[PDB]
Amino acid sequence: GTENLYFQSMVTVSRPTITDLCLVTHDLEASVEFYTTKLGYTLSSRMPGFADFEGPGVILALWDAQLIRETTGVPALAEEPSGRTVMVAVELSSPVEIDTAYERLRARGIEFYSPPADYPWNARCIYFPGPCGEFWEYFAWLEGGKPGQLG
Amino acid sequence: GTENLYFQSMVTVSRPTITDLCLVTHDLEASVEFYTTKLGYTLSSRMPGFADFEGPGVILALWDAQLIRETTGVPALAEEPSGRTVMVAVELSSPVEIDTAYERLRARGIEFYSPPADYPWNARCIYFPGPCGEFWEYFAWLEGGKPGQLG
Repeated sequence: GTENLYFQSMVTVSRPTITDLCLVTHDLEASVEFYTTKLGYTLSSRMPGFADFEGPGVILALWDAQLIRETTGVPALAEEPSGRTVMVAVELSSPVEIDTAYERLRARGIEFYSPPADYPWNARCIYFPGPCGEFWEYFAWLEGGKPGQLG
Repeated sequence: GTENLYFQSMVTVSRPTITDLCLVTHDLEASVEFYTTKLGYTLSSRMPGFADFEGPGVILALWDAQLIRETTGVPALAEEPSGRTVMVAVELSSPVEIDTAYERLRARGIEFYSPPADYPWNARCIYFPGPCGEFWEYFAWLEGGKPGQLG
């Protein structure tokens, strides 16, 4: 009984809490320009080849690929990727808000892969590329909410 | 005065709130195995070529590259990337906790680029690749805290 309590303690894997999402850039200043002027992020800090933005929530950051290689030895992508590498998703509170966001973002020069549409996973979504190989999704659940939830 | 209040309303860019981080995978089941068994994430939902994990905080998700292309037209990377494409960062509460996390993770088969070290940006960090082109950073600030903060 006591040994079991010890066993349970030792084998539990504690899940980490992601605090910062750091995109790999090849042109920091152009990236900073995009997230600030197009998406409304505010600069919080700067270091060599690095900038990040204010919270709340996950901290969005940018770090030059060459600097990552040189300072950490992590082999960050040498050049701009040949396709999209990661997705950053923003849940909105209603499908109709998606169309509003689309028009505001499009007016600021955001280029979308398609106009707003309903998708087979029960969400209304829009998708756009950012300058660090990522794409962004704004989504809102249609009636019935999120499908596929496990029980 | 009234016109100015209207102007300020219209030109403010509202910053989005990232709710989900979705990695692009080429082998969903192997990815699911990594995040669950090595990092302690728990499955929350599944859809075709898709799985995500339980909160709190940002929701970690995985989505097959081929399915993204087919269902959204977003040109997700065709194959495994030639280098690291994005960084997921986990802030810990002290430098000494970094060395503890390193030993626990290493014991579970996480492969690190280097053992724990102090870096020139005033943090003690460890870095490891994941199966979706990303790498992970666990970091904790040394005495004096985060450098480069803007005023």
